[PDB]
Amino acid sequence: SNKKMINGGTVNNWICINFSRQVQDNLARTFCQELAQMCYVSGMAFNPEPVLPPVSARPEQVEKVLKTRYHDATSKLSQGKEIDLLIVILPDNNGSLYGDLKRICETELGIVSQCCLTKHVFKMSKQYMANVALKINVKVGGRNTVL
Repeated sequence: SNKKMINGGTVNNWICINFSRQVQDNLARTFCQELAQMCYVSGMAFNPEPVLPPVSARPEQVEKVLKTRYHDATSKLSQGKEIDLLIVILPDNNGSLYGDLKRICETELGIVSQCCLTKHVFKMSKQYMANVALKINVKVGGRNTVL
């Protein structure tokens, strides 16, 4: 058997930031739509729409774009609600960006993040999406089976 969800978590509010120059806005949107669908049919509560549309940004601006987008999205929520997930599209070879982004999200914004490399975003394979959904589920407090 493959791993599956036991308890699906909840992602009611999420956003996407893209850092790859090969990824146009509608590809980021489509990728996130398909990932959201996979998360839902696997057993999560997962909003099919993000709080804000995807934004594309330069890696060098990572701190500022994360903080600005976090603030803008959070401000759009009903009072007291918080962002559950940031989906980040990253260049395949991104140097210090991955580590910088995880530090900022974990220790400054306090938001769960799921990174997805450009090469996988183009393909949107079922198996890839299923694995990412499993990872998101654990990060937001869900529980998966073990092999």
